[PDB]
Amino acid sequence: IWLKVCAASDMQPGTIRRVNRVGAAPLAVYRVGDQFYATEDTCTHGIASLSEGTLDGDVIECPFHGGAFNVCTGMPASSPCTVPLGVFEVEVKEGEVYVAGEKK
Amino acid sequence: IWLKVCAASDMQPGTIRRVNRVGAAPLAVYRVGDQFYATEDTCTHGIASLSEGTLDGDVIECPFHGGAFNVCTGMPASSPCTVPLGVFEVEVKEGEVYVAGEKK
Amino acid sequence: QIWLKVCAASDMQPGTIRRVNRVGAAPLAVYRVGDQFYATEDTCTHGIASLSEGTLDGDVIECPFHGGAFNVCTGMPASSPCTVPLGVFEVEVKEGEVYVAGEKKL
Amino acid sequence: MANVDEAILKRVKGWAPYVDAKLGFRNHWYPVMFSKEINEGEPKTLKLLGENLLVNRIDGKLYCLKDRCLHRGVQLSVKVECKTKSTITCWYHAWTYRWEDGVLCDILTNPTSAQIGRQKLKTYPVQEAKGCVFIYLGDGDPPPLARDTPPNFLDDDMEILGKNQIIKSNWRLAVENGFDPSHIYIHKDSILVKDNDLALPLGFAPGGDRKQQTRVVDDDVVGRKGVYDLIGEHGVPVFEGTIGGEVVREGAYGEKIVANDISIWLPGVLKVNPFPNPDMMQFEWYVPIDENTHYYFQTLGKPCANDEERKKYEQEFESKWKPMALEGFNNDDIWAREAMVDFYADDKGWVNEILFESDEAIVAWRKLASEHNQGIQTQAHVSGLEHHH
Amino acid sequence: MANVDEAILKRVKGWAPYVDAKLGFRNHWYPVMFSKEINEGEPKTLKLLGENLLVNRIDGKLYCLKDRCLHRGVQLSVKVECKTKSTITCWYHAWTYRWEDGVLCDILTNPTSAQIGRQKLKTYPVQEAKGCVFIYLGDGDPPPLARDTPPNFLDDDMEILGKNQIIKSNWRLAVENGFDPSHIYIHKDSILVKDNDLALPLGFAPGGDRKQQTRVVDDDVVGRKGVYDLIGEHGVPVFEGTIGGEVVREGAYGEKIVANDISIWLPGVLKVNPFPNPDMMQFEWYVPIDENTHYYFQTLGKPCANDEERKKYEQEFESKWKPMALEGFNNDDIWAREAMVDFYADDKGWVNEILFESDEAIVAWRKLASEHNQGIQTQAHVSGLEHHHH
Amino acid sequence: MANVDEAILKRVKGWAPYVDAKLGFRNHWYPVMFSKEINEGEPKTLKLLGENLLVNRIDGKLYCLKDRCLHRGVQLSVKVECKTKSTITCWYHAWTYRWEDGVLCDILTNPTSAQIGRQKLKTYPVQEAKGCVFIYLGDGDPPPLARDTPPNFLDDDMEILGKNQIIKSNWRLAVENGFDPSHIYIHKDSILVKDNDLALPLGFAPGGDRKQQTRVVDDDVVGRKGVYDLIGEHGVPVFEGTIGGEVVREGAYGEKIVANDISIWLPGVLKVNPFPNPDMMQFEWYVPIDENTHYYFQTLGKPCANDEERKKYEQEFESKWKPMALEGFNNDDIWAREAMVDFYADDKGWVNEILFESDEAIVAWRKLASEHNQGIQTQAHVSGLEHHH
Ligand code: FES
Ligand code: FES
Ligand code: FES
Ligand code: FES
Ligand code: FES
Ligand code: FES
Ligand SMILES: [Fe+2]
Ligand SMILES: [Fe+2]
Ligand SMILES: [Fe+2]
Repeated sequence: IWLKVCAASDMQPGTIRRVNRVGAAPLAVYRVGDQFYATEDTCTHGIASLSEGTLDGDVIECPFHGGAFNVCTGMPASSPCTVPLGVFEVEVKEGEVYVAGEKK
Repeated sequence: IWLKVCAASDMQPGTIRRVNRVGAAPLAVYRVGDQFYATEDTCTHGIASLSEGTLDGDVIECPFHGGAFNVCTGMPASSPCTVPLGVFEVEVKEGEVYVAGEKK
Repeated sequence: QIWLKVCAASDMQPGTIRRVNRVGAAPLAVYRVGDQFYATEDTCTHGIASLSEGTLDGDVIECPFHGGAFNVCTGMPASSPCTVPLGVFEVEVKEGEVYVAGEKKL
Repeated sequence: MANVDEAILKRVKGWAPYVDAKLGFRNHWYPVMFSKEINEGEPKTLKLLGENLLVNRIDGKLYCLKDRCLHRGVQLSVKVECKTKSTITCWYHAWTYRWEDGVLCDILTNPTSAQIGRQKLKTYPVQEAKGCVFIYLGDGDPPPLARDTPPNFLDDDMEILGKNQIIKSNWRLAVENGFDPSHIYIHKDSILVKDNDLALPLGFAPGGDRKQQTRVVDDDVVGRKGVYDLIGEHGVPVFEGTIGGEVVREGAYGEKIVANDISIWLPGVLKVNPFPNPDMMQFEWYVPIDENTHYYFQTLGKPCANDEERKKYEQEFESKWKPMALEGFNNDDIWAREAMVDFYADDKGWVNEILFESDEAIVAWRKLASEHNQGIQTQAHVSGLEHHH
Repeated sequence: MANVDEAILKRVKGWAPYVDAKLGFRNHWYPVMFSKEINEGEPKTLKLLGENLLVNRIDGKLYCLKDRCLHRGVQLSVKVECKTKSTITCWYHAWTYRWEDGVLCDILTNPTSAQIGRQKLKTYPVQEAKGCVFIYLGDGDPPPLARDTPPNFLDDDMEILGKNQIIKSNWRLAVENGFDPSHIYIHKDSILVKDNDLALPLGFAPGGDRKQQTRVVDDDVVGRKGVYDLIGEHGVPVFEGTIGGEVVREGAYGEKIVANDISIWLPGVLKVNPFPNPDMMQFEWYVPIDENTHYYFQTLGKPCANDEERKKYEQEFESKWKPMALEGFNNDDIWAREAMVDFYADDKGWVNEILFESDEAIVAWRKLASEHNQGIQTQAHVSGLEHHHH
Repeated sequence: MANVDEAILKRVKGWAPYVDAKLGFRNHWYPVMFSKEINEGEPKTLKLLGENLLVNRIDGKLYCLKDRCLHRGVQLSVKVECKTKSTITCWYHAWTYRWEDGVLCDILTNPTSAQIGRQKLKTYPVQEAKGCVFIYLGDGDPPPLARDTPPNFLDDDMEILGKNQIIKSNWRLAVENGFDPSHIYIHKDSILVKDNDLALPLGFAPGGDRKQQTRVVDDDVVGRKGVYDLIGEHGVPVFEGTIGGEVVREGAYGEKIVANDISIWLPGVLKVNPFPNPDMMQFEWYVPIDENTHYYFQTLGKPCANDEERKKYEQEFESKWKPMALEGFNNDDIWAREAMVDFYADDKGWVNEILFESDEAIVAWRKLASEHNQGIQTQAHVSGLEHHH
């Protein structure tokens, strides 16, 4: 069920990686420091890709209108975003990053 | 004639005390440092009670529009006030505060 | 008329301006920046103001009418609304006397 | 929140929120039209608290959606396209919304769009009562309509009839004029005074203490918040007007005693009882449309026990009360409000006004409104709330 | 007194106060109407320096009260209620004021109010002279009217006639246009030129030095402060306008010599002598109404020794002078003023204008006005002065 | 720069320059009128990018001078005085300028003035091509006109006919509407559809990835910069519009296939090909007049080899294409643009808009415009550039 995304070392701190899933909406995996988080990639306010946004701490800023989300809770951090982002649990085992197959 | 307000002890410096008089308009007693002063309680710019205002040094600020008066002279200190306030003589005999029956 | 006698170099303090009137011609302005001397037309190119009545900040003269400014060395505009460059006049000191050219450079 | 210069709000410590509420109070019910004005499947437009809204009646029930497409922000009403009974489709790119919950249920120009079912157009509760349409311009589950209506307006036997129109003045100027004890002076020559033989003083000389001049109601069985004008309980009615000791005017010495029970209630509705006749009551709202205008929603209520009395009342309303009272009496209130616009337009009147005794009623209202309103409508509510982390 | 961007004021070091005086100068007399326009017991409204005022005539004397009730700030004029000869009662809550001192003497809605006798509505001095109504828009006892009038306007024998109207431009643009030596060019086709056989150049080629271009008056015994335009004393008048050396326009070669003595005086009144005829004078004010408008108060003076001459003067004024001069000549000044509105509307024109020689007269005026005005009217004066005496 | 609140510009990181360009882009050619509209010695006034301009034809050639005297800043056009063929004299103090270079060559009111020959009124390059008058609202030597025109507009045999008018909306709203793939929905009832037997979908269901939705052109030889709308190359056109799965509207099933080649180019000109007929092309500009208005400069081009064909095309244009297409089809675009004014008027729409898939085209345009525009027109350009040493 879990999706093996990449090696933890494949991501530099403060970067975002888009994860495409055939037959499903893409996800965004964020590396904040040495921690990893995951959410749907599409901003809930439009069609922007959050993986192309700006990560400030644990808050992702959308590249389109400056809306923002806390990548840990998925809750909006800045307007105009109002709809919470879907969140996916992430697990790092033996240096490999895995993301839950289903939102939760 | 002279009316008994309170004991100098009952008032901390920088505080105000309203003096309701039977069959007459109210007065306001102010303790500036270790000196006591008195004026009409009603702001000359309207119907506000200066006793509900804020004292800064020897200047009382009206709570309704922010006008102000010098409590020693009764002269306007801040707009929109323009009409001087009525001042009443105060006397501290035996650590007790008394206010004159009529304005000086 | 090639070289016009202005004054003794000693007569000008650093950072001052002196107006040089000329019969039949427009007045000039001589500036002393440090121990060096420069000159331009006295009339601001943006209007009818007299630059010798303005304020000299280093090598930049500010017009007293609208705040426009020029670089006294090149005559080029330094601040809006000025846009037309000033004519620059060569200045030389001979025997302690300041002389300004009667014709602008170039 | 933040609608007026901070320097001004800092000065009016007694009622800063009220002075800041130029656009009205959010999270309250407001009447905007009469039930008979909106028919089945015929959407109607209106602006309330600065927001453009659309109201529709479907299967007899009213629904309200914000009249602004989520996509490019155009008003859906520019070209209404209700393609199915339960939805409305934007004329631009066909984004389709359900009247019931505002959900974006379809997009004709792209049925595969990921936005479908992931966005929602703002909706507001709508309730009809006494032939009036009330909209809860607020967020979350609404409180009972009774909280925002004066006592007795919703009484079972109370027959309500009225009129509504748009007036060019901020809503607060309207409220204050209505609750102003001394403004009665402007009505001295009203046709109603003579034609309905009303006793009407020019004003009142206050008596007792200022605390007794009004009575604030901080809570009702339904959460109502209001103020009663009690200037007449210890005051002396002034019937003769004098200048330098000489009589220059007289009040009306009619036999009918009216308006001895006046109260103002949040969000801004006045109750005058009895008026314009000893057996009637007047309830009027001053509804904020935008910072410069309001709906003057007038209603006259009379208890009716049967259909015979209701029919009779309606006849009397149309032939007498509407033209003689609602128009003949209140028309002077309209230009009075308009006359106060300039002084308060720059927000400076809130600092420079010189109040006198009868204004204790207005001050009580300003404080009550400041302490118990359910929210300050801001321009950001109109364009879209903003917060930058 | 902060009416303009501080960055702009810092730039115009020669006349900053003037640029800041968008609302006009307080503490000066200003004409607002003619005496015959205000009748006994009939209050009239008007706006001066941004303030709404009411003027009334009682027993023949004029009185001026601010047209804004102290209570809720409504204009008393919305519904005028003068219930006794000496008072006016606000139509709203009946606060009553005395015309003579503005004192709140009664309140019909509450004759027991503590405000009675304690509050006072603003009053302004009013004086009638030469059939004109002047209001002292200022505080404290007023100075003599002569201080704010041009020389000879108040001469016993000087018969004054004129017209007044509201023009859409800031008062300063009107003043500068009027005192502008080179603007004479816009009058080259005026019917007055041909119809009154005037000699009128197209412009002037200045002569002499800067100081000789004008005469700044600041030592007048009556306190008058103004500037005389002396461009014609050393200048060569232009009668043949050329382009590329080729003549494209000529001035007027009439016999009547006029307008060779022009002067501007605070608070903003122009004197043109002799005009429109060799035996007359023109006096015109540009009175501030608000930042976008002004009264164009025009008057023509002609010495008259008796009722016979005064009647003839009146007939000629009505049949010739008013139509041919005040309108036929000055109408072009009106749209000229309006044409400058946009450039100065954002205050930027005060920085970007490119002046030429004849504007020396305008600069002198700007400096005189900046140094000798009696006060800068501010929006706070209009709404209510604001301060904290610290 | 400094046209929009910095807080807003900081939010739209992907296209801030574009959002800031409320007055348009400086240093680009813009069509403002047709050649036949400006006659010899008959100066005409116009406002472009917020600047008042004067255009005149002398010996057949067009000249453009800023309509604002250097002296006291009045418009020369208030009272035009062209005393000599090569000059114009300000009606106020007679400062005279040459149309050819704007140099102040004379001053009738003072022949001795030191300003003569030392001041210069702003002039702008003007060029006539295809019967259209283009003005280069920029500084320095202008680039070839071809850089600011869509492909084929300047083709040797392309006959251009058109119409121009002033529309009340910011130019960007006009540009986006024109290039908006899904706005085709507003044209479903246009008389052109039925009257010219057009095939016209209601919208599109996109296919493929983002990169495939458009083709950004930044490698054109003449230097033109633009974007092609390729939504139809992988997308399934929508002909049956549904709500809840039920068909409520259908597209047009005409035989004529048109507008399958759509591109937008800087400074803001759209090319639709073929349209309104399989053998024609439409080129339209949305020229900035001021922050609130633009010229809707419409042109239709059709190859013509000689006079007989050109004449035939002209007759068809007047009797059919102009009324049926330019007006009958595009009139809906005009009110659509106007409908977006409010949302974007406070600059907040640039932040609050909720976009969907087809807007990928608009986004590409915003990014291209932001990166390749030749300068942002500012209010300072209008009043006079400012700089402090
Ligand atoms: S698309 Fe992300 S903030 Fe708008
Ligand atoms: S009532 Fe005191 S400042 Fe107004
Ligand atoms: S005259 Fe020097 S800046 Fe204008
Ligand atoms: S603006 Fe309503 S669907 Fe696009
Ligand atoms: S506003 Fe004039 S008496 Fe109240
Ligand atoms: S404003 Fe044009 S010559 Fe003076
Ligand atoms: Fe009333
Ligand atoms: Fe003139
Ligand atoms: Fe279209």
